[PDB]
Amino acid sequence: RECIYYNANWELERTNQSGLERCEGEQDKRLHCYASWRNSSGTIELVKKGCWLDDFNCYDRQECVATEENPQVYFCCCEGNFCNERFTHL
Amino acid sequence: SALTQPASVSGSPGQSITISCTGTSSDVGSYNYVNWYQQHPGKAPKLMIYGVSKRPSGVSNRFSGSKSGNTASLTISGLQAEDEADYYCGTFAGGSYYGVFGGGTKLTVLW
Amino acid sequence: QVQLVQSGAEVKKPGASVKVSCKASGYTFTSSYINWVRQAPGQGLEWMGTINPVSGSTSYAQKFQGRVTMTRDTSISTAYMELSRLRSDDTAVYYCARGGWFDYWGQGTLVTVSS
Repeated sequence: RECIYYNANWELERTNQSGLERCEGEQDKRLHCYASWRNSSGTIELVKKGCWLDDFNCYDRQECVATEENPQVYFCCCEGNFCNERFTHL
Repeated sequence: SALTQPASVSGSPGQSITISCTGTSSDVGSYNYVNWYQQHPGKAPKLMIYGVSKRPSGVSNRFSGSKSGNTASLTISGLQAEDEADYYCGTFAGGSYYGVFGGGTKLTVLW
Repeated sequence: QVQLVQSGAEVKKPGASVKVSCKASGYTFTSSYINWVRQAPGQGLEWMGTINPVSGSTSYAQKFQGRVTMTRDTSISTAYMELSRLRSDDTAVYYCARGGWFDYWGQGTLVTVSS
């Protein structure tokens, strides 16, 4: 795959900021994308986006949709390239 | 919900042995997420099969996995002396899923 | 390549606490979970919990619910496990493993909790 990449803490973690991530994997091992964001005091903060490794949760999910009820940080993962560019939850 | 697998099994070199991992339809019956780890004494586990049946790179094709009903089964073909180890089954751990392991099986390969 | 290396061996007195480290190299640390599993000498594998190094979230084994603390410092790709209010039957080897398939295991950290 390739996924959308975002790191909100890009400077301290010495990574890139925004763009694409090209996923490195293993032989026929599945690859996914993830989106992760906060909802602190009515403002939606983006946390990270990028490649997620073979995860039973993300299986055959086209839309990145978070499922946990009212978590601190929201997380979703999805299958298919760039699928993590858009994220929701419910 | 514990996974039960036999305490030990013995094999002769060249033979096939099969270790089984039984739970309820809540878990094993419901999800293709059983995995098999080999552990030689005093060393860390290594992943042999995951996703019921899938094999990582660098894992001998002699190792295969399957599942019928509420039991997943690891099968080692063409036994070798180096196949003698502890074998645990587990399930996927993370996300909606919480971890569990079997009691393990001690596979003895008598030369 | 993919490799998790753990903190050295710990000897503790009961009631105390221990915190083990897990240093992931060889892949993108935040690209999958870290899992923690311990092993009582001559015994099975016991699952403790999972940490999602991105979300920061944690799930815990009910057995350990409310005395084990799981964390990670993503800026050095290291996950931590802290077991507090130790005992005797806490004496084990402690493992971290990569991702929910546990596809790569650390080398283990022996924690001996003896008076």
